[PDB]
Amino acid sequence: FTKGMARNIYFGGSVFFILLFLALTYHTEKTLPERTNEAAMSAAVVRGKLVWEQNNCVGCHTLLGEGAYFAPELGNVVGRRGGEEGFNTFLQAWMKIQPLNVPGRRAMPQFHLSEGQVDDLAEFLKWSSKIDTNQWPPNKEG
Amino acid sequence: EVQLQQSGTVLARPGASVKMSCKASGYSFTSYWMHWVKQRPGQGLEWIGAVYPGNSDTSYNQKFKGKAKLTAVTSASTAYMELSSLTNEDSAVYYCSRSSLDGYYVKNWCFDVWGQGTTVTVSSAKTTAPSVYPLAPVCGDTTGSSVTLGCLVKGYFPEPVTLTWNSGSLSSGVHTFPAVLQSDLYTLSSSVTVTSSTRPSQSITCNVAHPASSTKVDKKIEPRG
Amino acid sequence: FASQAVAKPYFVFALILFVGQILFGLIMGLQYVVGDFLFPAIPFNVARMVHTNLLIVWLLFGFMGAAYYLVPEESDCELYSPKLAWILFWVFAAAGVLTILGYLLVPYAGLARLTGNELWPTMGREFLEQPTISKAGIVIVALGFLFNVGMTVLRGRKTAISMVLMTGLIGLALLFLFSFYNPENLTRDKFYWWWVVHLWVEGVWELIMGAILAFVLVKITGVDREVIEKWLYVIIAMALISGIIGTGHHYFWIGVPGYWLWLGSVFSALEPLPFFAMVLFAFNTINRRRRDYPNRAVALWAMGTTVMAFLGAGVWGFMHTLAPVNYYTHGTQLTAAHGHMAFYGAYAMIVMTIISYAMPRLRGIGEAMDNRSQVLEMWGFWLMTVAMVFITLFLSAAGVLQVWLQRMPADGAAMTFMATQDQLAIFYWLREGAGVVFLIGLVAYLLSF
Amino acid sequence: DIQMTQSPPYLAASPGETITINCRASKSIRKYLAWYQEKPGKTNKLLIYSGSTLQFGIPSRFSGSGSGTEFTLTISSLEPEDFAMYYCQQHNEYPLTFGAGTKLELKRADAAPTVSIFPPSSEQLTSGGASVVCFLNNFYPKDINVKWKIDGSERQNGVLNSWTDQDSKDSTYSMSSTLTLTKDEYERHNSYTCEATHKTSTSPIVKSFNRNE
Ligand code: HEC
Ligand code: HEM
Ligand code: HEM
Ligand SMILES: [Ca+2]
Ligand SMILES: [Cl-]
Ligand SMILES: [Fe+3]
Repeated sequence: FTKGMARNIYFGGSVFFILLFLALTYHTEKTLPERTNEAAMSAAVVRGKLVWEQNNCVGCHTLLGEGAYFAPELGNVVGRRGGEEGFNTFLQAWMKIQPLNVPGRRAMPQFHLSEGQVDDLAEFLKWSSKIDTNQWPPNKEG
Repeated sequence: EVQLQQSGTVLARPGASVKMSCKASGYSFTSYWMHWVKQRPGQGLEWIGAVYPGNSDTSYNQKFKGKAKLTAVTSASTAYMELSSLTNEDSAVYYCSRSSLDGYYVKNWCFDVWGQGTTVTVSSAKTTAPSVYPLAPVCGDTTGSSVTLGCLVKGYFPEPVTLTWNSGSLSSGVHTFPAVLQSDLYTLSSSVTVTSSTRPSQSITCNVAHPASSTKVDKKIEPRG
Repeated sequence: FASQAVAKPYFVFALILFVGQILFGLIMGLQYVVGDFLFPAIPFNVARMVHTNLLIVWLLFGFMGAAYYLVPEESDCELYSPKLAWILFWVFAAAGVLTILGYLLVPYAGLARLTGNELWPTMGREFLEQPTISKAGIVIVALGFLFNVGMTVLRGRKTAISMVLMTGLIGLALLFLFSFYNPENLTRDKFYWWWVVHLWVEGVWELIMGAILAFVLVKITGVDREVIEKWLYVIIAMALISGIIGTGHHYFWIGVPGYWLWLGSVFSALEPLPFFAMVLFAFNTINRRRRDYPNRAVALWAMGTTVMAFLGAGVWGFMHTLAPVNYYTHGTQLTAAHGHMAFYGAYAMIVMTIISYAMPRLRGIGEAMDNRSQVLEMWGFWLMTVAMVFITLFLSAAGVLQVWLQRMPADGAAMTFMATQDQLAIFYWLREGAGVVFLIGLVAYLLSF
Repeated sequence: DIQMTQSPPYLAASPGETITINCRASKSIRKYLAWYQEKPGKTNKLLIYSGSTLQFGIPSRFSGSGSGTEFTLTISSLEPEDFAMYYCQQHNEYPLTFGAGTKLELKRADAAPTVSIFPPSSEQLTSGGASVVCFLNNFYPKDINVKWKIDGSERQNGVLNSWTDQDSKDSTYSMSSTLTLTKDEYERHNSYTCEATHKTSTSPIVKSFNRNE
């Protein structure tokens, strides 16, 4: 067992799996349009992904289980606030009343977002919730 | 949809116990303080206390510390309140309500959903059927376009009584008054106004039903003379 | 070689930023359990991005440090440009402090606006909260650095240690380019986000760690380079054979296809190997050695790292790497637990190891420090190390309890997010405690010189 | 304890108008006050909490402000379904405490009662009792007074009164007064009067009968 057979298992083993990985990412990146419902991915939702990023929701929340662990999972918040039909209206109120000011309670910033921005944000989150995450999360609570 | 279902009316004797339930649905029952509020007539609401089904902890208003016991059963998403050493003071409507925010640390907040209330009546009275008397206008004379008749339902217990005119076919121009206590017993009245042509010409009957005594009596209003 | 001295700034600065990182940790720690603490002035998500970026930035300083130090020895060369080292040190540290001040001083959305995130939007992604210009800055620093240290390697000797470290660093800067690529599709965004975070941390960052360890083992032991390098290649071979397709353990729940559940779990279950082989590496080669090294702290560090990395990345990565298990554990306190012990165990530690070795001779004090400065360093070691293990313990407890109360029961049976957080309170407090024992631990270590 | 006083205790107004009601705390509750609406056959409804925050789903015609010890609820333009009972609750300290209420009544044009008198029925008499019943129907406003006179002379006791809540169709009120005697007390007199006093007149409405005929 020399340094050479080691170095070669390193090279070939590596260059093999990088190719196998690009192959799988190609296959996967063809799968997304239907998995994520891209047809229904509108300008609103895309405009909302922006609001989400610009304000760093991810810095307190998780989206599909990734982000901060300080506040609730927002991938499925729709299902906790009077569903599909009423969610945009909820989110309008929700964003305007922050912070709630209950002593001791984790607090959410006031982001001063326009009616328009909160509406895009709402579409973003609705869209996000209907991605096929292979049945994640376990329940209504995220 | 977040809903609280409360148990039905209970009657009890002084010094007895009663235990009422509040059945939760449409939210995570173990995540919200369940609050109980008392209301006696024209007395305003007072907060009795609260249970936290999450860890089973409770909190009592001193005023009630000995009177009330709160518990919860997680599996059934139902909370329960027990009142003891019953006095008359304890006759009242009792509500459960859900803290509008989740979690153990918000113990004293406002409520976003209430139950419809559970009536507790405390009494030494015994179940007694109503006497029903027909009330007909002062000895039958030519008077105005309108005629008014009445029905006096006297000396029963416990509540309620249901009353109708002409098995429900006369619905308007009726006033049925709230029952009131005379000693141990309730009494109530209802009036109906009707065009002078209608009666004695046509027929008016007062229909009283008191389910507690399984009575149903009908009194036809009969012109005096 | 007298141009190894350009490593000192990078080491000093890394330690400065490390004190920051910890302080911003302790703030968040307290915010968990006192929800309004420092609000509105400093919201949780701001403290977090500061805690989070300082960790990454300071490690990157440690890495350039390590490279600047060990590369000339390995190449048997003077470092290509000792000035460009010194100028690229000020560009990086400026851009570092600047972007950290961006976070604290302007409401995040304002910072996006202020820095023209409109034109080229890269902000508001986890670990990638730095404005697009901040990132651009880091690439130029990285390219000057790769060229600088790479030229050194090209002239004069190729050693396995040289080549691997280089391949590691090239791999780091290259994959960092994806942090400029921000798809409008959420899943596509997530898919590519892991090409930075995971292929760094279980990929190219393992070659940087392997080669650094492998170098330190060469010098403090005297064992034959032929055998050390042979072991090295085994370590990285195993790392990438499992790691590459191992990216799949982040691919379960983001909405890429189901076959990743299989691929991801199987390949991940072998990912502990490199770290265990790194334990054997360090133990076995510290075990049979030619010399007795005047600095006994380095040998501590070297061992503690392989052990900590193994526990943190290896054992803790393994607990939750299996799809049917991660399904319930995904994005919970378990995750923060693993995240901490692995980052500290493999990376903070590897950095502190090379600083232990090279700082004494970097200041002209010699091979080691006075026996009074060595006993502090190990008090430093143990406190940090043991504080961290407690930290991850407390957090795993909070985590299991979280999965228990939140993830496992049915709709209506399961606790709400906020409610279950309240139950976790005592674990969150003990974690602050552990965090305090850790700060004290860091201070001790810093005072050991 | 902190105690809460609500004012006024009742208030009349009309659809379209703006009203404002008051809630005072015996000591500082800071910003933590909530208000509930109570309506018959509906569960109590949260309106505002923390002094000024509209709760989800509540029309913005509602609003509230205050801090420390003084608070108000305001309804911008009254709507038919707004006539209801309004309670305030302090959510600053244990134990939680409520105001005793404000009743917001629908205002209408004054209406005089229709008064009708009834002698004891034949049945009631033969069982030994005599109840004389007087109805005072469909009046507004709610304040009204009943005097019983027996042969010219006032009658204080044996008298029992009941009132309806404001009718939701025509907005008026009704009341019954029952003067209960024994057959024996009843037959020892002749004329029975019931007299109503209501703002719609300076002179009372008077209904009576003579037991004989
Ligand atoms: C920490 C500084 C936060 C940031 C940044 C954002 N949110 Fe948040 N959010 C936070 C907390 C502590 C809570 C719960 C507070 C409480 O008292 O209950 C929330 C809640 C939400 C919700 C409701 C979630 C639920 O489970 O009902 C939503 C929809 C929400 N937050 C949205 C949101 C958005 C869109 C953000 C970026 C603009 C954002 N949050 C940032 C804390 C923090
Ligand atoms: C010293 C006391 C520390 C405290 C109190 C602390 C606290 C925290 C907190 C609260 C978070 C965010 C949790 C959330 O996202 O909801 C976090 C994130 C993080 N911290 Fe620390 N930390 C400490 C030390 C460290 C150290 C020494 C490291 C060194 C590697 C570290 C590495 C990280 C990492 C990698 C994350 C990312 C979170 C994740 O993605 O899971 N922390 N830390
Ligand atoms: C090698 C050093 C490692 C580091 C520094 C590290 C760091 C981290 C961090 C910070 C996270 C949280 C990522 C986030 O912010 O979402 C994470 C998650 C994760 N890690 Fe690692 N990790 C390491 C190794 C490993 C290994 C070897 C394994 C496999 C055994 C592994 C398995 C996982 C898995 C499965 C998650 C997903 C957690 C979830 O779904 O919530 N990690 N790691
Ligand atoms: Ca994370
Ligand atoms: Cl990872
Ligand atoms: Fe990974």
